[PDB]
Amino acid sequence: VEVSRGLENVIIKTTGLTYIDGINGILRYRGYDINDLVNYASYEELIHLMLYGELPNRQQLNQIKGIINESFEVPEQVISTIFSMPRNCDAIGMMETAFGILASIYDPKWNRATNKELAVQIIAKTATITANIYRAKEGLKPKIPEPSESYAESFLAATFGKKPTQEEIKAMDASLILYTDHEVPASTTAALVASSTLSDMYSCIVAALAALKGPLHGGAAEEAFKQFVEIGSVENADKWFEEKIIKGKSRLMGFGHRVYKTYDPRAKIFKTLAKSFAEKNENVKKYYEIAERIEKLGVDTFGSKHIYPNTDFYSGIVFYALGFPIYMFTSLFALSRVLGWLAHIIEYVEEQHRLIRPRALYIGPEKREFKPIELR
Amino acid sequence: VEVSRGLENVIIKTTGLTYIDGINGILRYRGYDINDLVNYASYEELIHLMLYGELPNRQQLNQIKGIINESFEVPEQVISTIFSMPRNCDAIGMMETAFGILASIYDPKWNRATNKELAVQIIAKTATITANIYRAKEGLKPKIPEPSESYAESFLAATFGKKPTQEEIKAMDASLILYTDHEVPASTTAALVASSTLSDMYSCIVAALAALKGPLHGGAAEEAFKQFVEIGSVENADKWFEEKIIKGKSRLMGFGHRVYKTYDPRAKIFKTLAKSFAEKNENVKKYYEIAERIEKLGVDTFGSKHIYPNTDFYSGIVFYALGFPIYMFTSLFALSRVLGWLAHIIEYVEEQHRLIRPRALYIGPEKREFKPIELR
Repeated sequence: VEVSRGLENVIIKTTGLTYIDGINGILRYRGYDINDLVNYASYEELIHLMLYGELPNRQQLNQIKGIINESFEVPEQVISTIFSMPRNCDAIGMMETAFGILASIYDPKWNRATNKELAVQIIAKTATITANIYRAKEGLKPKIPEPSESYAESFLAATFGKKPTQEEIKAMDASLILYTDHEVPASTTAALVASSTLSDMYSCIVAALAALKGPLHGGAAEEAFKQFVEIGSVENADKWFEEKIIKGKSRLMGFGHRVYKTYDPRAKIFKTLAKSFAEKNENVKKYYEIAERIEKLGVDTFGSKHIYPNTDFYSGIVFYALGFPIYMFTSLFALSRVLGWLAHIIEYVEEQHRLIRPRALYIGPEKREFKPIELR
Repeated sequence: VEVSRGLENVIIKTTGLTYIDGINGILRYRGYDINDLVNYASYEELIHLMLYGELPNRQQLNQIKGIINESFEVPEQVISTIFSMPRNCDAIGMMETAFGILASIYDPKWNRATNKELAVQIIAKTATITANIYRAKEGLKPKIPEPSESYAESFLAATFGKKPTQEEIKAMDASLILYTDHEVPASTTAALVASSTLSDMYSCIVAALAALKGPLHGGAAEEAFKQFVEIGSVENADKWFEEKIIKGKSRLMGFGHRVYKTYDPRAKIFKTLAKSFAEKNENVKKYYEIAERIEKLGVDTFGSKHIYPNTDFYSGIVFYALGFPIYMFTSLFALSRVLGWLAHIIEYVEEQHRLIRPRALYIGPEKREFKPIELR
């Protein structure tokens, strides 16, 4: 059948946002190397870059921060609902629920004059919701993010109930930049489908989150890090890799091959972040050194011309090093990638709008005569 | 660059479920004409047809009813959250939120031994949720649906707190059949996109609902019906048509279709339902007679361009006759179409599964060197 499997070849839209050069292994947001953005900019500046199109001057940057800092509070029903949930609920399930309530209560209209500012407001509230989903699942009380010197600091402070170190803040800021956008996976796709009907911006995120909740999209950092936990020690790495992978059959996690020819540039930066925490904390070093050895084995026994660690291979270690339990890892992706979701759907609605409605190909039965039940 | 915008020519899957002949105006579910199903069957029989593939015998039909009747309960979090939201919230907002809570608390695994039975349970709870959304918005007390001789009766009784008449039960059962499936609109697309990541069934419905909440997909029954409310009386119909439609060149809502080039077979059946209610109720008759006259002017004007009454033209008058306020019309569509959503994602996951990841075409800025903030 002439089905577009996985929509693999299908260009669902154009974008001015993000460009992957898989051959040279370089990733750019709006023309800027992600290495420069991480090294010399910040999540707030990237927010302005993706939504408005250029890096912000001081005054524009201060306008971004001002919106964020006045936008952390969410409706009481969001918080009460989050904290009434059973504490073992999937964090993405809680997030999609939270965003349904945001939709129902704010129910923003689409409008060129305000879409960008709305997106910055949503980004603020995504921090509030993520931080308190952790706190809920831990059986703590709620804590709304408060204005501080950075978005990343405001988020971490609310999450953990104390002032983060400067190293923590920088790593978190880096992580928000690192996962802001890349390809058009099912979540971004779901968001675009919702935006094509002009469903409100919050509900477009609901759709994205609903797709991300699936284990073939969500869950990657979790599964990769769980390898290192199982291995337990660097001394154990070589045996584990032998009797699980080589004479095994179901394979290792956290390696890619499809997008980049040699190495994912994001993956490279997560590794450097992990490594930096490792020379400060023994438990982080233990997982980092395990990870390193598996990397060598995995690239050797599979060819370097082929595979590389993807972002998921070291991201969990950074997340762990920041204090986050494994059950938050996918949520920390969502916290970052929501910028890309927002930038993409605004791009679509304002510049390329078209209702999405694909075909099904009917097979299955030809016309038949109705048959009463006694005769069935 | 006029790429695959809208995905209109993309085949996203095959289906055994629904056949449409737009030339002769024929709709079939698994080979059976929609007229036979409405006239001689029931929603429970259609549930079994769509999910299991055939009309059920008495034993199989009793199994469907047994699952339904034991599955109306929802987590108390659902009630708590629904009833805590502002009474003016959009019903699909409230529904997408409710389904986020179900996904969080049930979090069902995909399993081909249980997927179909889980679908029936979800259909049970959709009635509970839709009934209580009505109740919340009217500041009424929650009420869970109870076992009864039929799904339509159980839904109607919970909603209005009163035993429905046999005509009401029959009209509701017909409605559930009539809107069960058709083409692959944005809601069905969003559910498929989520199912492609193996996101849990409830979250796949979450996704559908987020797409449905947009006014370019949801809201069609409401807008068509509101024409008649605005017309006010049958005597005013000709004046209104000439002013709004002929001179104002506005679109006649409830007319036209991408595939039907004759009368929507669904519109014929809704009309006959409306007709019957009209002869026993004066308020319904008022709107029916208005709708009749508009239909005549509409056909005279547009018939020659193969533009005819579609399924949304008469549906709202039916929902009105059943006692439903206008703000519930699209929810009642969701209540029916969920069978189609579920049938489609089960087909996809069990028989056609492929992770979905379309492409974006990069235009936008060439590579450029970082620019410190003082130079911006």
